[PDB]
Amino acid sequence: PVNPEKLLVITVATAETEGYLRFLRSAEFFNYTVRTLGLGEEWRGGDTVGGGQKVRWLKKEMEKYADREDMIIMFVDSYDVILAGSPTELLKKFVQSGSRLLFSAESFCWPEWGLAEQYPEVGTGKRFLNSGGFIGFATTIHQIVRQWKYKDDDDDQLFYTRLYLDPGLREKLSLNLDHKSRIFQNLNGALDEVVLKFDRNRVRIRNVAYDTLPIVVHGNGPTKLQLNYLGNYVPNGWTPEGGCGFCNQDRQPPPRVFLAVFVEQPTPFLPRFLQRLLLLDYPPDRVTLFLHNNEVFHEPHIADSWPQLQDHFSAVKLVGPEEALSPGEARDMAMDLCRQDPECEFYFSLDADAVLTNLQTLRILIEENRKVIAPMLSRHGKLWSNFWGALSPDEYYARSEDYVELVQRKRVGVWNVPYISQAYVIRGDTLRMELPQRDVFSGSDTDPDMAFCKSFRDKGIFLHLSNQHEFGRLLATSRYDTEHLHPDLWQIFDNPVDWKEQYIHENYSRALEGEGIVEQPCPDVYWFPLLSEQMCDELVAEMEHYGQWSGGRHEDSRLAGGYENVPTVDIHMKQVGYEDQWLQLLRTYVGPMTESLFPGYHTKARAVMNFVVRYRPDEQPSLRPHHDSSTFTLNVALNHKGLDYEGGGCRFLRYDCVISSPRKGWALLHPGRLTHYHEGLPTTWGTRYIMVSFVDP
Amino acid sequence: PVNPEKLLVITVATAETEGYLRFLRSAEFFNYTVRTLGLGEEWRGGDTVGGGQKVRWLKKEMEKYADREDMIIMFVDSYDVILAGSPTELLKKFVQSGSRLLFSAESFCWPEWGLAEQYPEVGTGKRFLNSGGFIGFATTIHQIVRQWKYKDDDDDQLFYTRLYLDPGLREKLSLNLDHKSRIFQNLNGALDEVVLKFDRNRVRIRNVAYDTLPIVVHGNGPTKLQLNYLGNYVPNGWTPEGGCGFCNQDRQPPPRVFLAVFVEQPTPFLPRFLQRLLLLDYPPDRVTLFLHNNEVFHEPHIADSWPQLQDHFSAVKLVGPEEALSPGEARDMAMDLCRQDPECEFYFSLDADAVLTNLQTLRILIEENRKVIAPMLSRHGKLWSNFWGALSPDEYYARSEDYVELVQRKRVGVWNVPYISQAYVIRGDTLRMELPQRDVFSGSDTDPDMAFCKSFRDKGIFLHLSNQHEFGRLLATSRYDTEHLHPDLWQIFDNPVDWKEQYIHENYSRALEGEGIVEQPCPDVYWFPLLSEQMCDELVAEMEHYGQWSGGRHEDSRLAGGYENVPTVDIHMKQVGYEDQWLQLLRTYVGPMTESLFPGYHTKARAVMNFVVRYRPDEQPSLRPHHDSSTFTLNVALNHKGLDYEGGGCRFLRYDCVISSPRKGWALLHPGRLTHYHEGLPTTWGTRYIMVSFVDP
Ligand SMILES: O=C(O)[C@H]1O[C@H](OP(=O)(O)OP(=O)(O)OC[C@H]2O[C@@H](n3ccc(=O)[nH]c3=O)[C@H](O)[C@@H]2O)[C@H](O)[C@@H](O)[C@@H]1O
Ligand SMILES: O=C(O)[C@H]1O[C@H](OP(=O)(O)OP(=O)(O)OC[C@H]2O[C@@H](n3ccc(=O)[nH]c3=O)[C@H](O)[C@@H]2O)[C@H](O)[C@@H](O)[C@@H]1O
Ligand SMILES: *[C@@H]1O[C@H](CO)[C@@H](O[C@@H]2O[C@H](CO)[C@@H](O)[C@H](O)[C@H]2NC(C)=O)[C@H](O)[C@H]1NC(C)=O
Ligand SMILES: *[C@@H]1O[C@H](CO)[C@@H](O[C@@H]2O[C@H](CO)[C@@H](O)[C@H](O)[C@H]2NC(C)=O)[C@H](O)[C@H]1NC(C)=O
Ligand SMILES: *[C@@H]1O[C@H](CO)[C@@H](O)[C@H](O)[C@H]1NC(C)=O
Ligand SMILES: *[C@@H]1O[C@H](CO)[C@@H](O)[C@H](O)[C@H]1NC(C)=O
Ligand SMILES: O=C(O)CCC(=O)C(=O)O
Ligand SMILES: O=C(O)CCC(=O)C(=O)O
Ligand SMILES: [Fe+2]
Ligand SMILES: [Fe+2]
Ligand SMILES: [Fe+2]
Ligand SMILES: [Fe+2]
Ligand SMILES: [Mn+2]
Ligand SMILES: [Mn+2]
Repeated sequence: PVNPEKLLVITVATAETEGYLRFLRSAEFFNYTVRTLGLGEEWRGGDTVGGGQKVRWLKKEMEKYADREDMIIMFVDSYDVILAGSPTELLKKFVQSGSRLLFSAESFCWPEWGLAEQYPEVGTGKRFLNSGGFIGFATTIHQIVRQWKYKDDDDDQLFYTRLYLDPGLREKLSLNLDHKSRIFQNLNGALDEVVLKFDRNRVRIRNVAYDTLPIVVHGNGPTKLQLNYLGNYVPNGWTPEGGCGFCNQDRQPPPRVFLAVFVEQPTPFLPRFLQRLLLLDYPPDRVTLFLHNNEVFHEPHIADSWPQLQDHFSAVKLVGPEEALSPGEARDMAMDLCRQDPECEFYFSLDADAVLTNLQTLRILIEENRKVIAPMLSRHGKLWSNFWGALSPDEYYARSEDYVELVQRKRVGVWNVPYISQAYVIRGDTLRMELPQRDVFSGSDTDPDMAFCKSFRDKGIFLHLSNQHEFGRLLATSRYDTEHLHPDLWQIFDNPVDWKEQYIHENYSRALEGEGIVEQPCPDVYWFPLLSEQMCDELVAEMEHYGQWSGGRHEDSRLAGGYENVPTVDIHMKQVGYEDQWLQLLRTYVGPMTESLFPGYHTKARAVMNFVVRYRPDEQPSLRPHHDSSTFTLNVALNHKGLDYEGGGCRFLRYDCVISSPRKGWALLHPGRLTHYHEGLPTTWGTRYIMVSFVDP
Repeated sequence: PVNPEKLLVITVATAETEGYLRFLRSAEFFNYTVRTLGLGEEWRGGDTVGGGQKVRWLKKEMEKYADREDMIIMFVDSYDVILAGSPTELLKKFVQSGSRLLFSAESFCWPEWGLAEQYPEVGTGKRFLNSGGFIGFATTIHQIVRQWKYKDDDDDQLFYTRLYLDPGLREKLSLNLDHKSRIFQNLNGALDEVVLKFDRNRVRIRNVAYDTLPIVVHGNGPTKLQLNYLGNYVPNGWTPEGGCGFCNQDRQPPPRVFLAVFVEQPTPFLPRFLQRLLLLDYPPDRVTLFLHNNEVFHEPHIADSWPQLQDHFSAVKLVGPEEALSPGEARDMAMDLCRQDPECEFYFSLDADAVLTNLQTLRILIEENRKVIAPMLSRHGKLWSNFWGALSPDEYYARSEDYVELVQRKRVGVWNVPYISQAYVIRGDTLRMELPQRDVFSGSDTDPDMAFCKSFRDKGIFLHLSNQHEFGRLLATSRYDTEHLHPDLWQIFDNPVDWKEQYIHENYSRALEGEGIVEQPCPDVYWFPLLSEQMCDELVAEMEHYGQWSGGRHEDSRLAGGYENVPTVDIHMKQVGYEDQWLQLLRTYVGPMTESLFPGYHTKARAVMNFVVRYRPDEQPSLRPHHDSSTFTLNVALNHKGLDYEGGGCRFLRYDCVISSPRKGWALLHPGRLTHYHEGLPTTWGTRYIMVSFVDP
């Protein structure tokens, strides 16, 4: 057994990039000893073929070990390598190979492809050398690297390849290749061969082609993204029993922050979004607000909330549609405002379609101490989120092996992902020292959101995505219909969660769960809060905006004294185009309320007659006794008694019972036939509005 | 002015028949003085041409007045004559004629038709002599009748005709004819010329051909029936202000009576008829009962009631179908039983289709002191009655000028009519002394009821019909369906009044009119008496007689917990063929009850689901919670709790209210949808029956 203390891992790194730090963490996890060559100096090794500087530094380092037969040295890259197994296991596998210097093997011959015939034949394994990782005795390695006498821009790979292809040297020093990836696993050309092998508190990779458990995972060539993926788990990235291994899990001045808000398309519930900005649990005197609105549709919305935002934050800036900025130039300008302000410690980009339910998001993200991190936001009950887990070869969306697991929060942690959007927090120093260019989001025909992620990947920055907590959701903005007086009224299908929070009474849900909010003012007439004040005001407004009320000749489905049809001044939902929306409200909220209050009854909230009635002393103030063409009737007040009108009660003749004082939010549920002959009392002043549905006719 | 004391009216009469008495009443009304020739002796004047005995008696009477120029004598028939005007008016018209002996005129020449050319020409009046009525001076009349020297069977008319046709005698004695019916009105040949002229307290006839008001109405020849008609009014028969002038209007042992009951066809509600016989307000020890039943269908009905009838009356006799009697032979035998029993003072015939609502009928009729009298009975709300007012020439039904007035009781009194049926009271002495033949109803191919009336008309007996009171009604027996276990159950259409009295609860009507019989045991569940005990027992019985109850696979229109269809063991009205009948009950009795209890609601009692449920511990004892496919539900108990079954209540879950003890007559009205989730509690012993209708589905 070779003493693990005789093993030394040597690697090259000119800076402490996240990839290098990721490498060290994996090495520290297995208690490896690591010598890092070239931390101070800068990389003259080029971009293409190169890395000759690697050999020069190694040749110098080796001279102090030139006679150490007792020393085993392993050389590996650091930016694109993670370790997966112990020094003890690594040394056992090395001795098993009977080699004195074992290079990693790969599927391709590079750079000179024609040398492929000088290589020995290998039945089913990888055939060619890869200088990304080799291991051998110090004496043997010294005899190899000693022969370096070339430029820093020359090909380190070709240097080793030429030595290995020397048949006499190959067998005199007994050099070998790890054909079946027992120790070194190069990913390029082998993606379909590699899968994660999980354990309780550590994760490995398994090669299913050769049924081996490699030690060194090298994401060489165009496999940086796959290595990022594997590196979220291997070795202690994320474990079934330990969870994430580098994030917070369990949560005196906070840093100054530049908050940038982007309205790049017509967005539902923007007033609610702007209102929510005042509620983020981050001291606003430490926040600077930049808001780009591109939509003339939203100029009134922004204008209404701007005085509150200016009072709230320490500094504010609006760039409206009159400036003719594209999304790419707007996001460039916002990010560059933080870059050029040394007091900007963090940059927080937030799009209008991002709904943050966790007011602590900025804190949580800032405390995770990453260069770039984004909270995971999902469309309600669907898989689409604000991140991608994988990329198609030509940089389109692809589903990663673990995407659904992350979106469904079956695995939670902070993940290295190739694409993030809609919300993210960027270290200010990173903008200053690593991405100093202005053209982050633009300068190409590429989409701005993709150009942003590409810009950071090209610099080797990690794009982190936290689903460690519930952060929020994403609004559906696809086909938002803007041609209404109040478009958010028509949003009950696309954004039902947000639609409920805005338009359903706040105490509806607790009234549905009992708690004694529902009342029964008259026998079998139930009274419950249904619509919020905003819904009523907006619904009345949309009716008056149509403005074509009924009158003479109007026929309603009421029954009074045989055939003397009883009319109302009203507008039917069908006329204003809101029928399908109202039926959906009936299905979702009135049905279950009815089935709770009338145990035994079942309904699917069928309604042919849905309409808003107007009562005025000047036209039709009252509604004479009658029955309804309905199994039950929904009677929703839409404005305040006293403030808006006087009188106008609802009277149930057979019970000598009167709803004298209706409530603006509240609905009456009463039977429509046989027992509940009712009349609407006269409206003596003002205007009275109610919403009526003859359901289950 | 001729002194009315010088006027003497002479007539002939061998007996005091009703027609002669009718004549005298009219004469006494105008204070005429009347000499009646030949009361003691018998009529040798024949049947054909005759009446010579009339002249012989007049010739003798005249000899004492042969020289009385101061005396005016009028000779008229008596059996077929009524007087219509005063002696004073009669004498004024006689003197106006300038005649010394004025004969009545008529349209026909009789007997010798060929003499028609010897008569003078008359422009528009009647041309020929009629010996039924003449008036003249006693001296002139004496000179005419003095010449009689012929047989008692010779033609009185030809004797006068021959004298009148003597041109010398005609103008020497100045004989004349009442061409234009100023005094004498002969009806034969002039029916269309004669109408009634009404006054406040007397009635006349007017001749519309000559616009005259005749004094003497002579129903000569085949006009006896028209004279009977006119004689009901003229002169004080019936008046607009005085009413009838010979009947009672205002009502120690009563006479012994033979009561004869006839069941000659299958008759509805015969058990009720037989029961009613015990209730006639006439002391039963004075009544003898004869009952002819021709229907084997009614033998059980007769048998059930016979012990009560035998105990009730002083003597009873049944002649059943085993005797093979026709209606004519049965009615002959019954009437002949009274004829041959001198203790039978009155004969009362009553058919099974005659319903006597006035228990005092026998008394009322007996106190009217007629030879034959019948109470007026009508089919409910129709014109058909138990009498005819007129006859077609070949003796079929015809509508008299005043028929509808009588049936509608616009004129009330005791009327001389040509045809009566179904109920009548006959003086026993009339059967003995005037109709002693056995063959009253039979002996011809004529219908028995017509042969009976013909038999009395041929003897000059009057058939009287009293509508002075409400007496009763006539059952519709036309197409009585006998092929049921209880045929009277299917009689709700033909005999709705009698059907209600038998099958609707006795207190239904008073519950409909308020009075606080209706109850409301649970909220909006109304409880009222609907069906009588007999209806329930007969309805259950008809169901079990069908005997094919539902079970597995049976599907009912109930709603419970979505789609888990709730069955009952039941029979639908459609299966036993009683649907149309039950819907009629719903329309007539459940509809108005529902509209009274739910003010505002209107219904026409539509019901697709009508069925009787059976509950037993051995098959289906209960009915789980559910709603009904109905606007409201009718739940009628059909038998007694305790006596017939145990347990089995009706429970309304949302109200925590239980109908623990239903009532056999009574119905529950409750809403079928939304509010009244109900379950039928288990039946622990016996059998429980209910009747259910899902009305207005
Ligand atoms: O850039 C290169 O020199 C190599 O990039 C690729 O091979 P790959 O394994 O994907 O390259 P990296 O692993 O990403 O970089 C080589 C090593 O040089 C070090 N390095 C690189 C870049 C740098 O700025 N500073 C620095 O220290 C890192 O240890 C890095 O791992 C090509 O296959 C080689 O032709 C080329 O020699
Ligand atoms: O039976 C008749 O002797 C007459 O009947 C008919 O004429 P009509 O006026 O209809 O006869 P009636 O008026 O019904 O009878 C003639 C009178 O004789 C008297 N009479 C008749 C029948 C009788 O039984 N007893 C009796 O006194 C009555 O006063 C009776 O009015 C015929 O036209 C005559 O041919 C016939 O002379
Ligand atoms: C929802 O329910 C809450 C609690 O029942 C209501 O809260 C109260 O509002 C009234 C008047 O607005 C105050 O007098 C109470 O002091 C409040 N109580 C609490 C605990 O806040 C609330 O008003 C209801 N929502 C609506 C829209 O009516
Ligand atoms: C119809 O109503 C009458 C009066 O309300 C009921 O008469 C009574 O019957 C009960 C028991 O049968 C007796 O205790 C009372 O003394 C009766 N009162 C009178 C005034 O007769 C009668 O029972 C009802 N009809 C039915 C079928 O129930
Ligand atoms: C690493 O070394 C420390 C002692 O320095 C030891 O406590 C720890 O268990 C080692 N970990 C592994 C994974 O060998
Ligand atoms: C008939 O005579 C009596 C007197 O005897 C007289 O009182 C009555 O008014 C008279 N009636 C008529 C109708 O002339
Ligand atoms: O409460 C009212 O004003 C009458 C409403 C009503 O009953 C109806 O819309 O038919
Ligand atoms: O009262 C009962 O027995 C249940 C009757 C009922 O509800 C039904 O027939 O549907
Ligand atoms: Fe309407
Ligand atoms: Fe209504
Ligand atoms: Fe049924
Ligand atoms: Fe039911
Ligand atoms: Mn590498
Ligand atoms: Mn006559």
